[PDB]
Amino acid sequence: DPHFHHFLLSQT
Amino acid sequence: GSRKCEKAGCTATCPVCFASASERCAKNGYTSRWYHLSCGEHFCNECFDHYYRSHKDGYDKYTTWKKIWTSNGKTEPSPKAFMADQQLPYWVQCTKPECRKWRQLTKEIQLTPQIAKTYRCGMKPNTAIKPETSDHCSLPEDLRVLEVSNHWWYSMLILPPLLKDSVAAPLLSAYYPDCVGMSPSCTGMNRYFQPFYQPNECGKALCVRPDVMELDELYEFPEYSRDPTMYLALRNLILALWYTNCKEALTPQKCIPHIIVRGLVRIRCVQEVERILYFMTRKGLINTGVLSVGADQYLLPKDYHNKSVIIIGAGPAGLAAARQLHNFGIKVTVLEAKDRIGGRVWDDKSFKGVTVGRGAQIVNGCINNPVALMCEQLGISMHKFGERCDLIQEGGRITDPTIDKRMDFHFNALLDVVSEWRKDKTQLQDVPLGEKIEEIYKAFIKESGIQFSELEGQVLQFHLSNLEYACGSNLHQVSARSWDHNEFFAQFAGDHTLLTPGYSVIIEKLAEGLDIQLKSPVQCIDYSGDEVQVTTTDGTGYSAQKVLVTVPLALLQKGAIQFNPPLSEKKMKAINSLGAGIIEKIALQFPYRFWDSKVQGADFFGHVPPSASKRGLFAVFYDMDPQKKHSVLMSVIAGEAVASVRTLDDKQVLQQCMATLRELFKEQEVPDPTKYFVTRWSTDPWIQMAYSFVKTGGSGEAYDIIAEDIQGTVFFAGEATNRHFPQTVTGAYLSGVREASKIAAF
Amino acid sequence: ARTMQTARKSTGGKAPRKQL
Ligand SMILES: Cc1cc2nc3c(=O)[nH]c(=O)nc-3n(C[C@H](O)[C@H](O)[C@H](O)COP(=O)(O)OP(=O)(O)OC[C@H]3O[C@@H](n4cnc5c(N)ncnc54)[C@H](O)[C@@H]3O)c2cc1C
Ligand SMILES: [Zn+2]
Ligand SMILES: [Zn+2]
Ligand SMILES: [Zn+2]
Repeated sequence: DPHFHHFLLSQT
Repeated sequence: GSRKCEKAGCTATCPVCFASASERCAKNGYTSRWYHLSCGEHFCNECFDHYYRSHKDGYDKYTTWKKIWTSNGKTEPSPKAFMADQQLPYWVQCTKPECRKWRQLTKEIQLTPQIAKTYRCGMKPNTAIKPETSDHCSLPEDLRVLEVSNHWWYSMLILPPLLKDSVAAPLLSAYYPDCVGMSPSCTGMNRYFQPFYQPNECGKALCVRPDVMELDELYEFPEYSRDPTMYLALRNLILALWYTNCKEALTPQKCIPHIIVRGLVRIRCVQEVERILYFMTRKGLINTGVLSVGADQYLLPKDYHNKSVIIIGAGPAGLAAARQLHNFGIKVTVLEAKDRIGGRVWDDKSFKGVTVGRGAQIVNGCINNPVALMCEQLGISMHKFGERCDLIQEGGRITDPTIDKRMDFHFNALLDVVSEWRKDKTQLQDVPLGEKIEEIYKAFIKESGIQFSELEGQVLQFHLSNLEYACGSNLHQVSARSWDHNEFFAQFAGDHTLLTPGYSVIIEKLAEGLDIQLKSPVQCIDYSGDEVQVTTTDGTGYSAQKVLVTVPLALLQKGAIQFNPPLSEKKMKAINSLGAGIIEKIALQFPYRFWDSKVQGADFFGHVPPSASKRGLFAVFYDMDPQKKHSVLMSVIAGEAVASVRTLDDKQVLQQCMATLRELFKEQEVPDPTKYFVTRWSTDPWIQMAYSFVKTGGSGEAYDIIAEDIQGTVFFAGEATNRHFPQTVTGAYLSGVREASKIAAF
Repeated sequence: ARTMQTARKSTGGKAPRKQL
């Protein structure tokens, strides 16, 4: 669920 | 009778009991069963019984603990769990730099932060006997210590470690402690720091789940995806300590006394905390903001240091990446077109007792906002905006509540149906937001025909204009489909504030000590060779292994920088699908505060527009002194009105603003302004814009496409590369932090 | 974007609120 993810820890 | 561990694969050839509880303890001998905690830690069946059996002397201790455990934790209470929580001896590391050996503390000594901080080999309590002359640091280290750093040691640890007295605990009481790597038998931070998600919470920006690993955490530590407990606990502990003291570099030395858990696993915990720290550092979660180092104490291991980057543009994105990379130990040069740093941050300090931004000055949502963190680090206060914004008509009359409430209802209902209409539409079917709103509004008066008064129409115009301010564009150019695309992602929660000292204070501190070349517009970037060659407009050459471009969207659109090889047609299509929005500001100093009577403390007031075409001409006025002593108003020019203003000189713009203010305050004389500015961002050659928005036919995906690095060599940051957080200083800063992490890894 | 608004924030048109 991409709404919640931390911006800096979802850069794959 | 057995000398063999119950556990297949255990490397212990000689099991010893660590418990030594029962009078009949097997010690290093024979027992019906050896219970396996880890490869270095077992206990005998006699000590098992001591605690587990009703007739035995430890049953009272066990059941007392067991009840506490059962009403706090989610995990089944076991003699093993008990042993690991309560009986396993503590291991601590020697503080001497030349020694650093791990030692087991005797069974009854409880480890504390103070002991960990100061421990030395063979440290005993106070004694009257003269100490033996021996050297305890030369004593051989227990062979079991070596084994802990082997990948397989952890795979044979039965129960994950559970931290005691974790600084993160107070923030996590809503969760089962054992589920976040904390011991169920346990137990003044800036209100903008809310690093942990809470049950039933809505999405908010820069928030981590304390019980779930993020995607990049899974990627970097795949060995913890099946058992995330230890990682979670340490990461949570690291975030708790950073926010507890964001004015210092958080180091393994300062994390260690805060890791308190029994057994050899503590060795493993302190080994890992180091790697998790550097990861969190590289990623921009900690040891970040305006922290400086300064002068030779870099934030990432030397392994990262041998690499060089050129950053183009010294706005917030450029300086954020430059600050990070410099702090990492990486070599950084920045090239800036203009004769100053800051880009769209540019503060006027010449007003009496107040700082006024010609560009950015508001923080939109301070919770977990890196701007809020940076204010903490600098000891800067921010003024939280109050809610009240009265809609004042020309001339003087404050719009009545029922009229105000009614038209607010109707404006938002039009947006509801825009949202309903777009639901199954493709890019090719997109229409301008302004056109779509008009379409629904017309069919609304038709279908119901509920004529609005002229004033009701104008109040509606105020809301339309407020959207043009937000987008930096006339509504006829903004995408109905995509205008608010970013809200798909969790946004910054909580207060909007006025940054009273101005963003330039942050800009200046970020730049402090960096190599920044001013009046150096880049004209060409060649990434055809072994490293990149960058050439300024006067022919000066610079070279580095990596290049980061952070120039404004409008400049990418103009193609002012030649890329060799050229950018992909896909990148260019993204680049041209986004709008380069614009607003301008006027600021005005007066002899005294003439609005105080009617405005009554409100941070701003609204201006009901006389007609649609003028709706963007000073829709809102901002009172630039929170203390309410000085007299400075700021206002904004937006939408169709910015075009109406580009051929007007400053005096004319000023006359129109004064005409407006005099209409708004017709029930009195308003003094002439004694000082002022009018901005011209639109025609500033190296900027040419205020902030991006999505044009009709466009997609939020354009942000990601522009952000795409090229061959791990050419990188992109800037507000128009941040899909979650477009437009803002915070989004630009975060895009720079994002890129510095990508650049440091490559 | 809507997130730029401070005074008089619009509210209509928002996706259903997402919870944990
Ligand atoms: C009037 C106005 C009001 C604003 N209000 C707010 C607000 O209240 N809140 C908010 O968060 N944001 C606000 N902003 C938005 C904001 O300031 C930007 O989003 C932010 O500054 C963007 O940072 P950046 O690093 O991406 O780009 P920039 O700040 O534009 O920095 C870019 C730098 O690149 C340089 N450049 C261009 N070409 C070259 C080249 N060839 N070589 C070298 N350098 C080059 C530029 O000169 C510039 O210094 C406002 C902006 C404007 C204009
Ligand atoms: Zn025993
Ligand atoms: Zn074993
Ligand atoms: Zn020692």
